[PDB]
Amino acid sequence: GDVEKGKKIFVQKCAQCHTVEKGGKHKTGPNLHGLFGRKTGQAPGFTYTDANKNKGITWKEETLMEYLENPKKYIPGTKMIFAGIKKKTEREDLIAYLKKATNE
Ligand code: HEC
Repeated sequence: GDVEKGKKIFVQKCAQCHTVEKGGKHKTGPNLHGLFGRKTGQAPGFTYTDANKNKGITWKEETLMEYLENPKKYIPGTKMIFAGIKKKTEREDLIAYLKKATNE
């Protein structure tokens, strides 16, 4: 994937709702401390819907690569929406970047 690439794709589109290199808190949006890690519903104490809260999927490509296209697509029972990096190539950059971004 890419680091500086998805580093700009992330801080440009999911930066106000997904924190990874800034801290990983539930700021205006949920951080990515659950990305590529087997666990999806990180700390449900945030506001996940009735699925990501204590979900059971993962966040590699097909899991993210799918989500990224359209949030509700992976789980329309979610409570977030944003169709920005739905293209594809850049999408991958987003994942890889994050993989080591929130690995701080
Ligand atoms: C707020 C306006 C959001 C933006 C912008 C993006 N996401 Fe989102 N995402 C949001 C919420 C609130 C949730 C959790 C469900 C809920 O109802 O609270 C999510 C979920 C994800 C997930 C899965 C959750 C997990 O445990 O990992 C992923 C993988 C995810 N979001 C990715 C993602 C990306 C790549 C975004 C930018 C292209 C993005 N989200 C925007 C809130 C918001």
